[PDB]
Amino acid sequence: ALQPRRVSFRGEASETLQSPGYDPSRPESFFQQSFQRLSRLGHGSYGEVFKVRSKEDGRLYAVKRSMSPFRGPKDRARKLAEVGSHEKVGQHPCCVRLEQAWEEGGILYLQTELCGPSLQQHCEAWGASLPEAQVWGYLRDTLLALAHLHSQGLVHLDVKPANIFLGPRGRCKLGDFGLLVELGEVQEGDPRYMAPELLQGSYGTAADVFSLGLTILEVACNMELPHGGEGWQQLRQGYLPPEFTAGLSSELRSVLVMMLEPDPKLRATAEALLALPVLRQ
Ligand SMILES: COc1ccnc2c(-c3ccc(F)c4n[nH]cc34)c(N)c(=O)[nH]c12
Repeated sequence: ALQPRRVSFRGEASETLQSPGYDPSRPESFFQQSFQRLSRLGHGSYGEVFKVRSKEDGRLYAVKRSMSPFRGPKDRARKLAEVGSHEKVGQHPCCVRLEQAWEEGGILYLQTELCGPSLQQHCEAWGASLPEAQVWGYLRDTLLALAHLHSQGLVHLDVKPANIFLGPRGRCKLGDFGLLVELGEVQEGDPRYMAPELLQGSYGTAADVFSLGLTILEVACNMELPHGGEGWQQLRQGYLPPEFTAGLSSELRSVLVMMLEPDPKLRATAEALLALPVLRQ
């Protein structure tokens, strides 16, 4: 019968192909044999994400698998690129850790640490504007991740609440590196969080800082970001939406204006922001 194949990457927790509980004679997949499923964390075009307990160590992980088998070599390399992107990011407390990746029957599996609810789910639960206290914590933690990615010439290109996951004691970790590219390949991002210079084909680390600014503006004001049209242009002229920017502290607005600077040459970097007095330790 079919058998899994480890998708090799520097920094994996186990260079062994399988766990002792896996019997290659059974018709069940390595996923079904080496993991007790628990619940579905999310689904979509990207596949499905399950909360699992390993039938090997009983530890809690999150496993993502692709929906359909590989369409071809380009489709396979596109899906496998997310594993390589995790390998380039490496280990950082503010980045979702990749444990191991493999493929079986054309399906790609990625086993990561189990994180908390996404920043999107957390806002849906509270159903209102997140208090500014929590907003600074998530902003600092995400800037820490971006500063780590950008220091290696990596640009995430998909910073949004659905890709930020809550950690213990109010922390969070940047995630979903399926669109990350290394400067020196690029896929369609979300237009709601798209930096304005990406339409001009200017890809750089500054694009992530803009996406995080809209991410903060979305969670702190409980507003829906437009996909296009006039509302999309207004969030990219340098100023803030006066309607929703009310109730925000002047300290937060000034940081937002810096991140939302239209010209990427003049836009602050992740390290520049983390050195501001409002983002102390
Ligand atoms: C609603 O919650 C989630 C939705 C989607 N995905 C996850 C998820 C995860 C799984 C597999 C990966 F390769 C990941 N990369 N970045 C994050 C990844 C987790 N770890 C996690 O806790 N919740 C997730």
